Amino acid sequence: MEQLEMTIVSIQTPYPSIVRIQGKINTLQPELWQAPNLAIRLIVSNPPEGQPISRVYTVRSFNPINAQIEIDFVKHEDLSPAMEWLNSAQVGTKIGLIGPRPHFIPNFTAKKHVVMFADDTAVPALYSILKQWELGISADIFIESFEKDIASQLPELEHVKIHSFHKEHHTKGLLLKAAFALEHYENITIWAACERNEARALRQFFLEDQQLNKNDVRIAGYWRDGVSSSELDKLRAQHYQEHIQQ
Ligand SMILES: Cc1cc2nc3c(=O)[nH]c(=O)nc-3n(C[C@H](O)[C@H](O)[C@H](O)COP(=O)(O)OP(=O)(O)OC[C@H]3O[C@@H](n4cnc5c(N)ncnc54)[C@H](O)[C@@H]3O)c2cc1C
Repeated sequence: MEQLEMTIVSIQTPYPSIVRIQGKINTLQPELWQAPNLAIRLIVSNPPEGQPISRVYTVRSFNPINAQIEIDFVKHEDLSPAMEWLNSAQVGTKIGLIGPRPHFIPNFTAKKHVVMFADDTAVPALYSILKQWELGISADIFIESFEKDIASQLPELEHVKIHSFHKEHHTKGLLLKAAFALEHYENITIWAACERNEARALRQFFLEDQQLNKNDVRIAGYWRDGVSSSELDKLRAQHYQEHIQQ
């Protein structure tokens, strides 16, 4: 991996709750940046007084003929670092970054049906995966979003059906309700990314309840309600140190 610098070249509001930024990056190995579902760590704050603060966002795409990546930010009413950074972020804003990180991709091997679950934070990862989709594999995709028509941005591919549910603010387990209700349960493979607690629920269902092999349930928690990314990191470090001990 590398530590680059990104400079914002474009800013869009594709949906009312999403800010789409494009930036050139000074990569010296663009071969790394072409894989699907790459994520970066943006140094959202770097005061000279104090340790730096980073946050993880998905590379929606990487254009190699101009070294431009794009990132979708889910707006959320929180005085968080990434939110404070996005409020004052103009074209030409330079921001530090570390990456890329390859992240989960569906298991196309053996030709099993793919079933995908996502909330607003994993819609960019979904777009990345769909733009390099293994033609011939079928899928059911369930999206949990605040935007009524979040699927419109994703491509139309033969045999990928994309289902979107609509959340209303300040209130449920929708993605799980979809997992409990699939047409069949045999010869399928799972990919998911959402809030930490809903993702754990999905993992528990496809493993401890439907006996799916562990490499056929690729599930991640992109964020956790009431816990900051920084706190998630300190937790992940302590689990790792405790995992290697046994
Ligand atoms: C691999 C990976 C890829 C990711 N890609 C994206 C992406 O492409 N786009 C994107 O918008 N996010 C993405 N995320 C999630 C993002 O990193 C977190 O949402 C992050 O916590 C937000 O930064 P912050 O400074 O707002 O939040 P923090 O300071 O971490 O959060 C503090 C508070 O905000 C809450 N919070 C954080 N995010 C949300 C949210 N989306 N909705 C509601 N409440 C929230 C937390 O629960 C916490 O209570 C990704 C995460 C991972 C692991």
